[PDB]
Amino acid sequence: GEEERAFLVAREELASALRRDSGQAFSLEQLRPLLASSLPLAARYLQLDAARLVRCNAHGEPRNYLNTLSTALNILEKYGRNLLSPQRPRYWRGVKFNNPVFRSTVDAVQGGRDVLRLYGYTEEQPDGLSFPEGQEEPDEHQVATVTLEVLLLRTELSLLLQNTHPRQQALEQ
Amino acid sequence: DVDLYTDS
Repeated sequence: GEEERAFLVAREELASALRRDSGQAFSLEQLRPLLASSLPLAARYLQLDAARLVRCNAHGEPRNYLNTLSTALNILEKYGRNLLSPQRPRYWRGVKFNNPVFRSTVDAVQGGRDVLRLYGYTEEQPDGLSFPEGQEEPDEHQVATVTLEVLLLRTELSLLLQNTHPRQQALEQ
Repeated sequence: DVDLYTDS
């Protein structure tokens, strides 16, 4: 009960900050409240389907697929911060499947494209995803919430790769 | 910066 409250206050504190300054770096001190929360993993990620993203990409050795996952998350985090930047890049409205970086990093993982739809790339074509032509601009609140969980999850996988997670034997599940 | 969008 009171654990959920502390979790959601820190959540909005970092998301708001990331909405002020899209390029704002966050330290492990600022993120420790979300990583160290007693809440289960399924309850600490509200937009991103973290349970699936980890399990559905455990192929080969952990040293391999955990780096493959961390990379996809790092790129996805950039997709999110780009939509929040005061000067959004041109072509921000659509991501085409044959883009080299997306193909070899994000598309290479199950659930990568689902994260783009969370950002607002909901309209699907045979060549990629794109925003609805009707929507003028990103939902700044939704983008910031998704980016934080991508940033957060990548951080959990980094701690495990360093073998220093608050509850490492937990996510071993 | 790195292009994450265009098919070309």
